[PDB]
Amino acid sequence: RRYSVGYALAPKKQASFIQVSLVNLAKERGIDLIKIDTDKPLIDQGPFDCVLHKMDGDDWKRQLKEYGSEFPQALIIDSPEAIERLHNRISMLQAVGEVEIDCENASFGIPKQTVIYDAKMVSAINLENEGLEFPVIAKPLVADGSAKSHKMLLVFNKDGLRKLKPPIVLQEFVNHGAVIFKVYVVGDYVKCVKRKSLPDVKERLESYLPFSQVSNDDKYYKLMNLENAEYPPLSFLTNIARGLRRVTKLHLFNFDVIRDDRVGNRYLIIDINYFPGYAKMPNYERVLTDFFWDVLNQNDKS
Ligand SMILES: Nc1ncnc2c1ncn2[C@@H]1O[C@H](COP(=O)(O)OP(=O)(O)O)[C@@H](O)[C@H]1O
Ligand SMILES: [Mg+2]
Ligand SMILES: [Mg+2]
Ligand SMILES: [Mg+2]
Repeated sequence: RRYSVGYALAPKKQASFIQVSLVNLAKERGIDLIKIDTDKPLIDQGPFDCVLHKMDGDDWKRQLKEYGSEFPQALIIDSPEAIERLHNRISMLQAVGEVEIDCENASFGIPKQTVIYDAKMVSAINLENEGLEFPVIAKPLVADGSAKSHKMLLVFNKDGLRKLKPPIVLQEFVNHGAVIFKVYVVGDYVKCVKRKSLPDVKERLESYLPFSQVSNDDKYYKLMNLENAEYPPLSFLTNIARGLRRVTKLHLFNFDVIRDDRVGNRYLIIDINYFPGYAKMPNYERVLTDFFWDVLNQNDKS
């Protein structure tokens, strides 16, 4: 009894994750959540049973390695190399190809994509020999959480390629009924929620369309409902989530799923993010508290 969890998170992540309910509920289960001062060497604090973190930069990486060398039995959530795979959008999706699950009901994968590094490479673009076709979507290569990294481009024809801002991933746009399925994972716990997405390109006035996250009224529109969109099968979502947990080596992540409406039963993972916002997930205090108990009780048992 009485495990300690040191946490190193940005101030806005502390405000949303470290709530009173979470602190107090973990404390009665015996989990002591302790704030890491990142302005002081990690190795000079604690020691902690577990280090939970979401910090950028090589020096934090240096400090984790330093810390884990002196306390090789402390659990690190999560491994910095595992987190780091999610920072380049090519390497981000590589784990999907390693997930092996029995599910002949439906297939899964990632959309076709190619990388455009600079201006010269835009000029050399040939979608055809890559098996790409227009409707493509250009995504910044680096997923660093900056505003820039979310600024995206829909390209409808040859012109509009001129609006690419490399380094970019060039990815086929998949008609998916205008709804993403965001799957949240905490260890073996799996929750899914629908969210609005881009409309289908009905195979207009522009050869490109930039869009982001912030993408008023007075212009008439009826907001489409997502009720009638079918969820992917529950068994498939949770088996893929737990396969991904095992391949990425990440305990806390979400991934975005779209259904490829061209086929019926093909699902594509288009995004995987480390340690997303959990504070409005129902019951998140008990789910996160039980997760810490489970992983600390597993690790303490070894
Ligand atoms: N291959 C694709 N086909 C169709 N829509 C896509 C595709 N990739 C991304 N999108 C749309 O763009 C949005 C952002 O893409 P995503 O890869 O999730 O970026 P971010 O990391 O900024 O969330 C998605 O929520 C989805 O609506
Ligand atoms: Mg400090
Ligand atoms: Mg996303
Ligand atoms: Mg993302």
